[PDB]
Amino acid sequence: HSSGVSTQSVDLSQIKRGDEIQAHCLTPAETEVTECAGILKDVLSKNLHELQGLCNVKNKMGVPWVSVEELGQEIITGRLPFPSVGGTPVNDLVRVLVVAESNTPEETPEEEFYAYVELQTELYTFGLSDDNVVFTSDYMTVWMIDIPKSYVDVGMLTRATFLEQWPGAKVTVMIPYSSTFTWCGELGAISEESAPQPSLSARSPVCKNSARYSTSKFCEVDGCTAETGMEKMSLLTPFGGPPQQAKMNTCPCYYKYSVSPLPAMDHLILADLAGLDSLTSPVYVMAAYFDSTHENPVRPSSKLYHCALQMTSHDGVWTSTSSEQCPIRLVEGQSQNVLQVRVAPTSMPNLVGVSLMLEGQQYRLEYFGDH
Amino acid sequence: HSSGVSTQSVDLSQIKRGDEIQAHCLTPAETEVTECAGILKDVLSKNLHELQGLCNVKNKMGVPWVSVEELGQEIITGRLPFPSVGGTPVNDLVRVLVVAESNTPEETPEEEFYAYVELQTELYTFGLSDDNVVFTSDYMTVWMIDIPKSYVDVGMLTRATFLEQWPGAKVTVMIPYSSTFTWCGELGAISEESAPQPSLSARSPVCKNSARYSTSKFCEVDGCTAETGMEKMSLLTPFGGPPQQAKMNTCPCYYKYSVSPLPAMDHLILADLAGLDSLTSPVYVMAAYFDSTHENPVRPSSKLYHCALQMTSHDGVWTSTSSEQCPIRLVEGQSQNVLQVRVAPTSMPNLVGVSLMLEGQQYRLEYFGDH
Repeated sequence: HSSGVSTQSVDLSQIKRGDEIQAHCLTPAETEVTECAGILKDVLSKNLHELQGLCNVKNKMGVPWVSVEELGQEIITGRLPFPSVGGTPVNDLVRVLVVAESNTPEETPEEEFYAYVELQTELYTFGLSDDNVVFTSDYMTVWMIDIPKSYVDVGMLTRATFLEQWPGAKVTVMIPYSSTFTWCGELGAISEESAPQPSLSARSPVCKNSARYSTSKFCEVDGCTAETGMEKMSLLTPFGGPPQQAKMNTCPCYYKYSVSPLPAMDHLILADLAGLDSLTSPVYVMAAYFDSTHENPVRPSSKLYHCALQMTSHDGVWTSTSSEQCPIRLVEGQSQNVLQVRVAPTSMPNLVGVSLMLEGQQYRLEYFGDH
Repeated sequence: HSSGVSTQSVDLSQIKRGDEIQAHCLTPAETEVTECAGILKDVLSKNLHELQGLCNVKNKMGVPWVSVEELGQEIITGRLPFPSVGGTPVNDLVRVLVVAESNTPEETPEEEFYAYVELQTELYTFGLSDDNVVFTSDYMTVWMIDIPKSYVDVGMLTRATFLEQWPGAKVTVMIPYSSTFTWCGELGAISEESAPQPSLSARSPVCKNSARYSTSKFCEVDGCTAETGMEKMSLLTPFGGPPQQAKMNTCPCYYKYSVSPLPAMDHLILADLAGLDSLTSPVYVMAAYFDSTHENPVRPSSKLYHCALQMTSHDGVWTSTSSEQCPIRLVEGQSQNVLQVRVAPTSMPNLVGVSLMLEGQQYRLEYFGDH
């Protein structure tokens, strides 16, 4: 309804000029709205909802209208459950596409569809203005902007200002984390008398107190020994949550921190998903990691990478996309009903986190921080 | 002693090859230790502690040895009270010099002086390896590395691993904030039994709950009126602190955030310091601010600027260096015993923070973040 998590396969072959949209509208290329605005003018004049096909994952919340009668404003604000850490504070940008739309009122309104969207971070507020517009129609406005990746993360508020509580109003922030993966955070306006309807999305700091894992000193008690197979799983899925159950493994925290020698293994299970037999849309798993390959020790590069693997159900059998740079693998567990996230113990030191995205649920596992 | 804050004037004239040091060891340039090591090999062999002369401010804490018997290590860690916000993802790099050292014993020890220093930030840990060495002696190693300024801020942990609890062991991180200001954070190892001894360095969120300064509705109850001079001072210096009392003004927060109009003022006082008569070293005040010259809407690059002013006393006459772009100004109060930090109302919107550093006291004032 007015909240949830949905997934889908994205084939730019079908999407009209999809390759171009992804390259000039969802990638920091031309610093002018011109190129992208050209591609959308043509494409969106044919299919107004074309962009939705570029969202591998859609995560939405129902947010109540907030009437600021004093200023005649109707506002919808919400903190998106960003799926993975944005990135290190380096000079690397993400091109975000913002879309504001609504249904066309039965009775022709007096007010024009004016909308202003802003993304604020403690230190700076990024405003989507006319100079950011790349497409505009009666009830849909699309803005484009480049923001340092580190800012697109928990801590960024999205505020949409309108002059009317337009029916079916929604604001979507299209966030590409990779060349082949775009995550769409959506704020769906709901009655101002309703309570917020957040999606089932969670953020879990797996290695809380990254000092306890500094040594093999506690392995035994935390159940992280060659005997336990280094598997101390805990349930992610809440109680009244969908049937599919996800679980995270704490032991990988040792292979990332532990200075003391540790048991060697072919692979580690970062997390697993059960219920694959009932899913109908692809499952997405995205990692955030640093690239081992050392470079200039004097001027170290600290760019955070993101790669998203996609497990799909073809004719009933679940198959995953594979990558060489991507430190994680998606393989089924004992049966088909179970999916596992794997990684070579040798990658943990450089792994920042993995995020699980599937119908009705999103889990952001972090192997850093203490909260 | 084991902790404290000290200040001093810096003249690259009195420092043997200071200009070359600053231009090659404290400025991102050649990405190879070669050029800097050459200078230090010559200069430091003559005066092992020459670098200390480049520190305009030195802030040190006493930190307890922490035994890692398991690995046969002796470690000291500490969260340096970085004086100001380091930068945004859009800032460039800063070339940092890290110094590890100890007293030279009269009796030759079994093992050689060994130290491994790393700077871990929230996500990435920068390790100072042999490839970062620019100078080495029996009991002192100096490393150099370029790091985006954004990382250099509270939340950067300094860890130094030794193999013995060497007497007089200390680690120093030299941080250039401008071409004429360098701040040195020091960790002095103390008894394994002792509690850490941080210096009197605070970080104060002047505008806690920045939204409350959104309009002028409450200016009057809040005690911020043109009639009262827009002054609402709160003591920064703690009860058992040095005689020189420092205070911060909250009223400037309105001028930074208020959407409502505010009374025109010739200037605003951000902070003041009493007791200049008893001071024996210069007083430094550094501002962090944004350039008030708009730019590309499609890619709003928010680059942070730093400018440090110096107030000194020459034969009973306190004079201050004046600066251009520097939005702040240092002037005396009613008496020469008081120093005030002034700013034009117009600059508040772009003012991120101002840091007061003097003998025994350092106050980092932040005009953003309710924390």
